[PDB]
Amino acid sequence: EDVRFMVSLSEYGAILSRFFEKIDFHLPKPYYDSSIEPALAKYIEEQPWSEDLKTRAAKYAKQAVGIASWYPRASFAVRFNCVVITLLVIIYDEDYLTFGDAGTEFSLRLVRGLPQKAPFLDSLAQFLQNTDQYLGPYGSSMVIKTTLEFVEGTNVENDFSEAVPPDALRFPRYLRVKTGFAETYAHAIFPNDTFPEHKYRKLYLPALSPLCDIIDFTNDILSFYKETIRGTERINYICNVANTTGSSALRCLQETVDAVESRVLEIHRILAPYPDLLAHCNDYLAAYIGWHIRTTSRYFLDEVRFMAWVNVTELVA
Amino acid sequence: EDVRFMVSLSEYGAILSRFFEKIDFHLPKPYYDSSIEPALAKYIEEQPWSEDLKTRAAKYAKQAVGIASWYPRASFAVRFNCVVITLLVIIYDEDYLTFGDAGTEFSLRLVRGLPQKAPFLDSLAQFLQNTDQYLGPYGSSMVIKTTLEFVEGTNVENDFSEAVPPDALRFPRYLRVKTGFAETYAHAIFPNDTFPEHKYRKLYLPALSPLCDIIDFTNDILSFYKETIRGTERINYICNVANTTGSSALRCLQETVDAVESRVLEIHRILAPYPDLLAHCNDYLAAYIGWHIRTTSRYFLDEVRFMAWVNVTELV
Amino acid sequence: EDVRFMVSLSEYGAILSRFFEKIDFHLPKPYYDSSIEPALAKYIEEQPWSEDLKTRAAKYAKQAVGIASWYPRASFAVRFNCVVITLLVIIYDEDYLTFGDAGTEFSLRLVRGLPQKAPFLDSLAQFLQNTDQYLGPYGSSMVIKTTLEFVEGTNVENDFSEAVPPDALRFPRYLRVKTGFAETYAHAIFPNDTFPEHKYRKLYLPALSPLCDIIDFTNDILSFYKETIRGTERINYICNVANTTGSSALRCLQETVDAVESRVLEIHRILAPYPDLLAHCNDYLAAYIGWHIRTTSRYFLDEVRFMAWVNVTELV
Amino acid sequence: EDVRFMVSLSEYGAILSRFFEKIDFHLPKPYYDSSIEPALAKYIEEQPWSEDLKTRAAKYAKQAVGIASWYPRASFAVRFNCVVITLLVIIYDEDYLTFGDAGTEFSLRLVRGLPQKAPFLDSLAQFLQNTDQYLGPYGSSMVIKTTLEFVEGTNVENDFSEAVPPDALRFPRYLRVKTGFAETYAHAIFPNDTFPEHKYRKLYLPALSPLCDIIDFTNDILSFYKETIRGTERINYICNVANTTGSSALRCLQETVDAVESRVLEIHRILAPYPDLLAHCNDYLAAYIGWHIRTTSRYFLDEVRFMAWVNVTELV
Ligand SMILES: [Mg+2]
Ligand SMILES: [Mg+2]
Ligand SMILES: [Mg+2]
Ligand SMILES: [Mg+2]
Ligand SMILES: [Mg+2]
Ligand SMILES: [Mg+2]
Ligand SMILES: [Mg+2]
Ligand SMILES: [Mg+2]
Ligand SMILES: [Mg+2]
Ligand SMILES: [Mg+2]
Ligand SMILES: [Mg+2]
Ligand SMILES: [Mg+2]
Repeated sequence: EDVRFMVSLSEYGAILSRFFEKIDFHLPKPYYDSSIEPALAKYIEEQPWSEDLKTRAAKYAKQAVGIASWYPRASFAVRFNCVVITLLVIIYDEDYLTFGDAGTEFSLRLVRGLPQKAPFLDSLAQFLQNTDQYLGPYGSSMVIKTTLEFVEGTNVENDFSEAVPPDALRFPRYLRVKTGFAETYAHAIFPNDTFPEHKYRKLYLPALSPLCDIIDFTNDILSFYKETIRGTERINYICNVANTTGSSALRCLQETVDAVESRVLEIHRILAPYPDLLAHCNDYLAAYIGWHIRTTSRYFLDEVRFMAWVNVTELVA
Repeated sequence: EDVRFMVSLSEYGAILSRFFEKIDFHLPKPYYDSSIEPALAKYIEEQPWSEDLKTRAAKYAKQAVGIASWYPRASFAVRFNCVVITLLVIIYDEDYLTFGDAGTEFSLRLVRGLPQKAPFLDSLAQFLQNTDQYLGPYGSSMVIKTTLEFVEGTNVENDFSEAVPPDALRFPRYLRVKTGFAETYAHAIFPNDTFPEHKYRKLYLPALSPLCDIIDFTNDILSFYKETIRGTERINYICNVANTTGSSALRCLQETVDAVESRVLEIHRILAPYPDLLAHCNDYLAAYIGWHIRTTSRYFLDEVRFMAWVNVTELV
Repeated sequence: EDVRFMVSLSEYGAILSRFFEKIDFHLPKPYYDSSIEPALAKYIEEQPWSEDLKTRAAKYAKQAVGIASWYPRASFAVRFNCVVITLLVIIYDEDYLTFGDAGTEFSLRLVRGLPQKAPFLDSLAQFLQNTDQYLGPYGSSMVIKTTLEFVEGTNVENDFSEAVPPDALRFPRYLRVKTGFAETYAHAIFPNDTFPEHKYRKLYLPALSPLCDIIDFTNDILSFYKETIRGTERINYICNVANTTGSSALRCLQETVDAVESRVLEIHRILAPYPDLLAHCNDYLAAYIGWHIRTTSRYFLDEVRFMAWVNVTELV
Repeated sequence: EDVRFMVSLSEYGAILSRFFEKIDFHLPKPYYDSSIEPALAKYIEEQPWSEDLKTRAAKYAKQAVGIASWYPRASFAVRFNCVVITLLVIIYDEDYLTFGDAGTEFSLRLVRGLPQKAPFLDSLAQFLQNTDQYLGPYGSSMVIKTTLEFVEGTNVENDFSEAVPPDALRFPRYLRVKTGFAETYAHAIFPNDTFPEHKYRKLYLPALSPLCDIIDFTNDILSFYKETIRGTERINYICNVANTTGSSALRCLQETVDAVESRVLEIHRILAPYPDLLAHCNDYLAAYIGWHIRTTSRYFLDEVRFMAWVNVTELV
């Protein structure tokens, strides 16, 4: 424990409270697709995984099925593929160690057309090979490269413990880009069936970078509780920025909240003349925040109890 | 044309002079390896390409051979593979139009273990498969992802021609990350044989983002002449930053000079306690600037007059 | 009451016997899927419906789950989607009254993208939006149009009491087309996964009209006991044909039986060269008859005494 | 060409002669409202369509303006809305290929609230969402479902060419129901402002079935020349009935003529006690036949010049 890291429940809750109204977050209404859960169950059934891998897989799939809420106006292919790749990613940012060295040569075996060192890796590679079901060419390439980046980032995510982060460096953002896997979902925000890349890609591409900034910086705002205060992840993006800039993690959370603010501002600017484009990501962002809050089984935001400052729905002298 | 986009030869030379003196650029002594050029000629013969693709390949190989200079202290594997991927990437950034719809389905075809839509893409993918010859797993993966990004970025480079950059956006850096291909050479800076990822990856990785910034931004400083003043590229990083921030192109050029300045400062900061790594990338950056100056064929820096540093040993 | 309309249990049982012997109806074996019932239970659980509609939905779900047997060769998506739309349609054909007037402005709110005046209609519209899970584009269009027809027909089903159906007209078939909802189940016999429209639309489309005639007429035949003999529905297709053609109800029943006979024959003719398509609707029709019989909850066929046939009877 | 399909001009003229005298058709007096054509021109100006989609729109609107004659005693809302939907329907029935695959996902996008794949499709969706200007709830639902049927029918219509209407089947009527789009005009025969559904629907709904029969079959009779004799369409309803029953198209024309005869007689029967409705649909039928004759730019019914006997005129 070091004082330049820890943030109290009251302070973290206050940062969340300001962050929500800074972007005017209203919790979106519940979303229930009856097809997603049995479809993903059938998917897990079809895979040639070992036991304790499917047993854990169902446990993680209960979380994964909520990703379909992120794309309410998208076709079934978009939502189900997003849920499937969400399940595959959750199996990694949780259980990447149960495969050992298998992930280190995923990039080599993927380009060489060879079966992977682990079965789950072959499942992931086959999803990368079928990305064209719901995406365009550029989107498929980005999903492949973002999966490569995510696998290698999670492999080397923990290598910088003992405050390896030297000091003056831009490296926390580089590491967070590698570990984020944000671009995969950023491209599914504008699916190729609703918005074909042919016309709409030049419209939504200038907004993609702030979209991925928003995506990455929110598993760093909303999961900062689950991994740093409640856990021990001292290598997450907030802790890296703190270890390199000297600032406390509390200050870094305020910085990141204001960052998501500014990114949202410029997102509204870019997609303003294209109301349906903007509406798609406006649905996506609220569903993202919602799924982060509701999934207490992974992010534990319910345990954050602090003081209130009752507004009494009034302000009288 | 528009006067807002034009930077005179005087101005561009002044920017090059102050850029070189800000980072203390001594023009390095020339690098010669007798093995690189015949090896690359052998490679082009070995490639089952069409004619006029083997011929322009020789024309580009003249430019591509010199990149072994960027990695002096590295094995023949590092320098030769760098030269090979350079010939491939030069061919693409010049003549990606010649392949039609071949490049757009490269990515998926690569992950499915399929033959490519064009033979040149097959050669590129085969380079991606033998990056382990001189790199570790992390480096190989980064090369693969940066190659995918470069192919798609060059394909979608000129889509934004019709003053598409809306206005308030981080997009220019996002596009330059794709078109820049920087991470490949950045990983080649610290080879797996000399500094294996087993002990040195945690040492050099926190310096890759500034190194990629330096690499991306220098072909935007030194190649700004070949593509914007002499040429017509209005969709490069400088033009996009100017098109989105409203600033003049000259302003953004001096901004990027200061950017590479600060990145070099933090590179020296990061790699101070490991002198061998710092020397490796210092060699790389000096040779990179040198290669841009020498290659008047591609960058035309003989037509602009500018200053470097000298220490009363030009007589050597 | 009226003597022209009453059909004795002897008469109705005899008509059922001859109807099943005309089309060679073996009583099908039971179909069990463990997944369908709790899945529909969870579906009802997550609905934003009220109580006394969730409880009524639970009561109807026992009847609704049987529709999965109509598609025994189909994937789970087809079967369960059919079960859910069946649950909604069963809710409506009985308790359409309990939603006031929300059905009258259902179509406008659906096309306008407005949330419905009732939440049950919201669930129904969401099913209309996710028809793509198991159907092509033509099938989805047909399901939407058929749902609109069914809702408006059920809302105007009983507007023609007091023997409104005037004298001489083709109206009964038109109204039974509206209230039949048959096209939704017809397009589910050949789903998009097993027989994509891509190749099979031109093969099974000329067979939908007789299939929908069978579906429409067999509720009228096998529920005529539950709605007219044991009940009071005097505006169903049989009673309308009676009130308009002057023939007795007992006449119209066997007219309809001969009609389904002639439809089944031409269904066999059209689908002869495609044994896969043929077997699918063979299974559908057998299970449809079986569900009508076994659902004594709503059709009460256990009270009449009629005859199928079998030869190897013991089985299991 | 095949002998089973071609009708000689004398034969077709005789068929049309007997058809006209069977239904007692006196060509109605010319109709004109100065408001309509400039209003539709303003509407086409309002549309966000491309050029040559607006250049063709002016050409088709000249055909489409005459539809206001079909509803003389109706308000301007009914007449102008029918004219607008007629213009959209003509545009799609002629140039559905020009929109690519936009129509195939018209229904889903319509119920998901998403914008259409073509601007014209969004214009059509707006008409569907505002059908309540001149109709009741049932009429709006019928128009929406009939438009979905029309779009998918026009898509899949020619998919049954090359003689694949198998052999034994009810399919030609099933396809002509979808391609006909007849219900949209049939409901406008009894508009909601003059005859609200609040009272009159139980009076006129039994007459809708033969009215749609009349619309489909009358167009099939009067357009048979322009599409099968003069043109090339071998997938219209007449050719389909011929290809399934084995009859000649010459035969099927007379079959359909007598069918229209019967439907007209039963229409006169249904609306006998309600003369207000009977006069309205009489107006519609006269105007519909007349408009088929007048619009020689589309149906070319002036070109049927054929020998005929000469009678004598009495009352001397
Ligand atoms: Mg983690
Ligand atoms: Mg991670
Ligand atoms: Mg995290
Ligand atoms: Mg270039
Ligand atoms: Mg480039
Ligand atoms: Mg350049
Ligand atoms: Mg009923
Ligand atoms: Mg009903
Ligand atoms: Mg019934
Ligand atoms: Mg047509
Ligand atoms: Mg036509
Ligand atoms: Mg016609």
